Order: sequence, then C-alpha cells, then structure tokens
Amino acid sequence: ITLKESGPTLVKPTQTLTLTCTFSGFSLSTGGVSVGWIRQPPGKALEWLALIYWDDDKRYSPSLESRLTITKDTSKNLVVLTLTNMDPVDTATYYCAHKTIPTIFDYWGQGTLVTVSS
Amino acid sequence: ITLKESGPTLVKPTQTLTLTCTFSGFSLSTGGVSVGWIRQPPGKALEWLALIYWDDDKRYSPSLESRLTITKDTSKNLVVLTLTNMDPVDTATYYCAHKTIPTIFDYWGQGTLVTVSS
Amino acid sequence: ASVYAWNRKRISNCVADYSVLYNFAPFFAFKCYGVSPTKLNDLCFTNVYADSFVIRGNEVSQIAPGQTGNIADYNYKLPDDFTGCVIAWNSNKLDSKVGGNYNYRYRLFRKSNLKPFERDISTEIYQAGNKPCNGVAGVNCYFPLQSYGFRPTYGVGHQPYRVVVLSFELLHAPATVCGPKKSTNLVKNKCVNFNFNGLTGTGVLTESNKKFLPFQQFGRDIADTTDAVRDPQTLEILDITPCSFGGV
Amino acid sequence: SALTQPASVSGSPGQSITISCTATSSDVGAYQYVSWYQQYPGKAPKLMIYEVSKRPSGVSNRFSGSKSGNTASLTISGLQAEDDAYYYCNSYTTSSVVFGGGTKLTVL
Amino acid sequence: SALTQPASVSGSPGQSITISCTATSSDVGAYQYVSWYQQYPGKAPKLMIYEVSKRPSGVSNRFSGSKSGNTASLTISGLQAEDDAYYYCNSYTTSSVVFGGGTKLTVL
Repeated sequence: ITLKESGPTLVKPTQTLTLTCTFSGFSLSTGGVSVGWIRQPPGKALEWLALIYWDDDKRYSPSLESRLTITKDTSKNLVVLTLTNMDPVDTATYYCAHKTIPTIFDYWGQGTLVTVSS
Repeated sequence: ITLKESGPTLVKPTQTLTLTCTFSGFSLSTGGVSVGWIRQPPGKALEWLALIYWDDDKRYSPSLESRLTITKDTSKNLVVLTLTNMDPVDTATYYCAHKTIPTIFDYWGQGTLVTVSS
Repeated sequence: ASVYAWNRKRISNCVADYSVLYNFAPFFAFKCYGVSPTKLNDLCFTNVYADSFVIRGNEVSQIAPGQTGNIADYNYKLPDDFTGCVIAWNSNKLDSKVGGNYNYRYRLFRKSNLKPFERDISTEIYQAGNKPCNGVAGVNCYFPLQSYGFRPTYGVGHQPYRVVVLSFELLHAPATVCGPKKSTNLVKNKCVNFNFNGLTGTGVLTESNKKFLPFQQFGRDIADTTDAVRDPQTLEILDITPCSFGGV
Repeated sequence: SALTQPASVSGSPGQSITISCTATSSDVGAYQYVSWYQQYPGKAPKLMIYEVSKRPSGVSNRFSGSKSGNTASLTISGLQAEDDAYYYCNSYTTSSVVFGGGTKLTVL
Repeated sequence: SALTQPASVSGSPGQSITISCTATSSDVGAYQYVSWYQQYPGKAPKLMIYEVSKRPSGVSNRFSGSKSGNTASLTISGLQAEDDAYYYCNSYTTSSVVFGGGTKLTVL
C-alpha cells in the first residue's frame, strides 16, 4: 500500500484549495475500505476532516462541515478534497489515510506542507 | 530457655580471648532464632559484638569486624566467640543473649568479668 | 521459595478441610474468586494446585486477575479466568536480618511478558541494545535477578510477605478433594430414616445373623428388596424390616 | 476535550513505561476500537496497536494495550533509545473519531 | 550521638515519671522497634518492654511505653523502692544495633 498527495503548495487568503491523494495497492470499491483526511498544525496534534466510504456515503467533521467537498474517481483510484475560503489557520500539514473500521487509519501517506499568507 | 557463659577469666595484653556460651531449652535450627554477644565496660553502657543466625548467616560489629571469629556447634547447643589482640578497653563484662527479630535480647545469661593486664 | 521459583504442588485424594486456615494467623490478604471461603469445605474439586512464595509489601495487590506491574508482568502472572484464591500473611519475624537479607531474589529485568503459569530460572546477563557487555559492566548491564534485602528498619510497605495461591477446578469435577465429616449415633429397634453410605431408606434395624463376605456392603432378598446393611463405622451387619403398616 | 493524555514521560533506558489515554467524556460509546500512533520528529504517524490487546503484524513485540475503563494503558517494555517520540491515541465517539492530546517519551 | 539519655532521675516513691531517649539523628529508619532494658546494680540487663506500646508477659503492669516522635517515652507508674536501677534503650539503625546513653533511677 502506498499514498501520495499533491496540489498547490502555496495559496492566498479566500482562495479555493484543492488536494489530490493517489493511492496504490487497494481501491475504493471493496467493502470496509475507506479514505479519510486529517490535518496537523505545526507542533500540534492531528485532527479529522472528512471521510469517503467505498459505498459513496460521505461523512464530515461536525465542527468543520458544510465545506471541503470530498470527491473521488474510481477509474484512476484518486481522491480529491477541496476546501475553499483560505484562512491563516489553514497553514498546516495534511494527510490522506486509509481507514478500516477497527484498524482506524493504519496507512498514512507522506504529507505536503501548504501555506496560507501573502 | 537458659544460657551460661564460660572461659578464661584472665588474659594478657595482645592475647587471643575465647568465650563459650552454652544454652538449653532452644536450638539454632528453628527460624528467626539467633544468638548474639554484648559487652559492658564498668559503669558504662552495653555494646554489641557479633550475631549468629539460625541459617548460619553471621554478622559482626562494623567498627570491630575482621576479628572475633564466632563459631558454633548445634549438636550440644554451644556457641564460641573468639577475639584476639586483647586491649585494656576490652576489660568488661560479656553476655550471650538469644536474639529474636522483635524481642531483641530477651534471654540473657550471667556474664563473666574479664581483665586484660599484668 | 522465591517469586520466580514458586513451589507448584498438587493435592488430591483427600477429605479436604479448608477450615484449618482460620486458626493460623490474622490473614492480612485473603480474598477468593469464584467460590466463597465460608462455603468452601463442602464443595468438591478436580485438581487443587498450590503455589507458595514471598514478596514485598506494596506488591501484594499485584497478584490479581489482569493486573499489570513488575512482579506480575516479569516473573509470575496468573490468568483472567482464574478460579481459586490467594492467602498472604505478613511475615517479617522470620525473614528479615539486621542489615539486609540477600537471600530472596526476583527477576527485575527481562524482554517481554510471560504466559500464564510460566516459570523460568535462566539467569543470563541482560542485553545492551548492541552486542552487550556479557559478564562485565557498562551502559545498561543489569543482572536480571535482584535480591530483596530485608532489614528490620523497612516500612510496612517493604516488609516480607508470605503468600500462597490456590488454583481450583470446578467444571465436571471427579471429587478428589472435599470433606463431608458428618455422622450420627446409631439407633436400633425403632422406625428410623437411615442413610448408610448413600443407601437411603426407612425401617426398623435389628441385630443380624447372616455372614456377609468381607468385600460385600449390601444385602438383598428376592425381588431386590434391600434386607441388610453393614455399618461403615463399626462394621456390624444390620437387618432391615419395614415397620408395621396395614389397612384399617 | 475529547480525549486526554499526560504531558510527557521519561523512562531510564531498559525499563518499562505505561501511558494513559483517559476519555474524560461521557458517551464515547463502548470504547472498543482504540489505535495508537507513533509520531516521529516530522514524519507520518505509524500505527502501533489497534484493537487494544491485539497488534498489527509489522511492528515490535513490546507494545501492549489495556483498558482500565475509559482509558487505554499503552505499555512499552524493554525501553530502547529508539523510542524517543510522540504518542497519540485515537478512538471514535458516537459521532466521530477523536484523538489524544499527545504525549512525549524521551529516554535518558 | 546516636541516641540520647538523661543523666539520672530520682522520683519520690509512688508517683509516675516518663523518660525520653531521643535519637537526634536522621535516617534511623522507621523507628518502630524500640526496646528498654533494666540494668541492675551489677547484673545482666533484663528486657522490660519492646515494641514500645507493647509489653512482654512476665513483668509488672506499671510500665507503659509511648512515642512522641523520634523518641520513646518509657513510663513508670507507682514508683516503689524496689525500682532503683539503671535503664537503657535499644533500637537498630541502618548499620547496627544501637543503645542509649544510660539513665539512673534512685527512689527517695
């Protein structure tokens, strides 16, 4: 299993930030398998963002929902997370990890540092 | 329980003093039981000499160790204490009392006054 | 024995009385799992194991189902489905010498946990990450065993404690360890309810005149009617006649 | 707020150490799936144990979890200098997965 | 230096008196076992009480011990003319059994 994130490394306030996480070894078609997103401020703890199941039932974090519409494409096995309205709070590392129900987020990727400022 | 000391009453300076303490009523085979020695200068306080546990684990006084090799014989229930190089400080009474862990020296003997001089 | 050298034993084929315990000592630590101590003497068991050793004061709590520590995780661990109980009575009148008794040891360092009832004696020198300092000193060259070293100045938390753990079995047990101990003076020539070694009945008992062979215990007339029985205490043969009855 | 972890621990090299992940929140459910992650100095967290006493094949044999009720006592035996790192706990509540406040373990 | 005992005491016959033998030295341990010995006028000392609040069967019912912290207050009630004698205290330290400096009791 392998994951890799990509997208813009730098972004300005009130801009649409997009990220694409491409994985290999598994897909989002088999049961139980899912893919979620997590962020980590510099030197702080991680946090959840959203989750996209294999049956296409999607879930978001209560506090930060109603945005960052998580889409996917099962043809090239790619997941897309998109969060608009950049704030200086959004400068942190970002990870796309694979979720099973008991073994929560057992396979994390590399993570790409992205900045939100002038 | 009963104890009785015996040995030479007179000894010369820089001589090997020996004392034999014979007891009756108890032995050195049951647990906890031990036998120790004590001395007392005229008109002064007592002091320790040695101790012989029931398991044949032996103890001496820190200041005056490296001497008084205390031996024993469990058949006739007899203890032997031997301290060489008599000095005028060692002219004092000597007692052999049986020691338990809480009831320290609960059974004392008679005690024999010994002199070290010409 | 020491903690890592517990004295396993089996005690079967006996009329077992668990009430010889109570006349022994104050029983500082006594708590039973799976069976009440009061109702023990009656119940029967398959195989009763007993493990005896000595530990320090503030670690008596660690001999319990599922509790992690340093004596439980390194040299003696009992399972979660344990049935039985533990009996510990503080003993520092026979175990502590003046200066420190370096006679009782306990594995202090090791690599991992042990399986239930897994006792090991190996005393090799612990590793040092890289190829270690075998038989010499250095960074972390710590012998695995460590002596207790009791002295009569230790606090009640550091005093020696003797402890025995009894492991029972209760499922489908072929009674091998349990005591009845209950008999009554014999009554003769009166309608009496009797229970002779399991044979239960009613009737009048009379002195017998028939010769039971020495290996026989019961007597029968025609049609399986139990006519006589021999006493398991005095070995006398007794005749049984059903007491008088009839229609009116 | 969701979980709770102590600030830091420092165990001498060659000893054992346990960390607690108290929930400190009512209705986290049955509290049955609890994963632990090893955070390196600027690296992707690695799963150490999930399913409390179970453990995924691929990691060491010293970590072992337990649950004294509402927390997860993550254990580390045979402390090696390699273990200096951050540790986090993770377990869903009724509505969503929650994380621990983090813990630092430095070996000296 | 190890223990400390008063020089002597003289109590009128029939009253009570308590004596203290303070250690005045740190780390004598838990200071839990403290025995008292009766020194006769030129005889082997006899154990009077050990384990201060305890007392060995075989002696009178007037002696009773107590501990006011770091010392052992040996008490003597109903002083009788027979009680004129020496008294010593004894309790192991970390390295070896130690004694008190001695006390003299003359009844008048």
